[PDB]
Amino acid sequence: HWGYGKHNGPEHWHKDFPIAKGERQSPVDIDTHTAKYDPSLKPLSVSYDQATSLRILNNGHSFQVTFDDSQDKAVLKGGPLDGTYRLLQFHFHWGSLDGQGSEHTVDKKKYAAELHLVHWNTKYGDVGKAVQQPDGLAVLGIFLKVGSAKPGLQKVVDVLDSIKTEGKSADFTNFDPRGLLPESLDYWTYPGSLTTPPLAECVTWIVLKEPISVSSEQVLKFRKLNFNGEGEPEELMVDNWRPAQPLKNRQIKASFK
Ligand SMILES: NS(=O)(=O)c1ccc(-c2cccc(C=O)c2)cc1
Ligand SMILES: [Zn+2]
Repeated sequence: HWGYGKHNGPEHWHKDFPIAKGERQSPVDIDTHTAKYDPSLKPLSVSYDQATSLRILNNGHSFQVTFDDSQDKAVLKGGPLDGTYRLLQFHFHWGSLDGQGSEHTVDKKKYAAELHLVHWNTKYGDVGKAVQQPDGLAVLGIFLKVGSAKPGLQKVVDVLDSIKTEGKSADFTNFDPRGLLPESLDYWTYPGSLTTPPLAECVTWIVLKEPISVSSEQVLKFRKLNFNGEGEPEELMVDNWRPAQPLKNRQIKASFK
């Protein structure tokens, strides 16, 4: 199946998912000097006060924290978005070393990791329907650099030993994703895609300019996860990022001057 290795990695995905070579693929390099400030972008609204986390899961490509999306509890609105988008899950992409791991890049700079908070447009009723629409999903992307620890990440890090291998999950209730956000909500936005198969062109990307800092100990715990299932040859879950794709006929807009 698809993965991040030499024989099943991003350069192979187009064979099973031809949209991999499409017109609005993600991630992209964000050229900060070419992105244009758009004074018409309304303010971004992150309303996570009523979030209900459910489970944490190793899916063989990342780990994810899942939320109750059966009501408007944790929602993203405003910015470039029309309507209301419910938080379904968050997950990360990271590297084998601190100089790579992010999917988006900024003036070709790679960060150590990237957090994706995945939301779907309630006008389509369920996420499966939303993935079939050009404005079905909104992903809030946040860069991670290594320095000081992020206290709001520690509860995640401390349960990873319980989901080491593909297929494992654990209860992960009462987690507050507000603890993963930087101070500023300044952002870049563009129309793109899922960065893992099926690579559907259904995402409004909102990438925050301000990274969060995490400690070396925190990212080291990400790197102890396994791509493999229990009993199979151990292959560390590292470098689970897709590289930047061609921008093609798109403009990246900035919310800030
Ligand atoms: N990495 S990312 O662009 O944030 C991302 C977010 C959500 C998905 C997703 C959504 C729904 C179904 C599936 C798999 O069938 C994948 C896939 C990729
Ligand atoms: Zn992702």
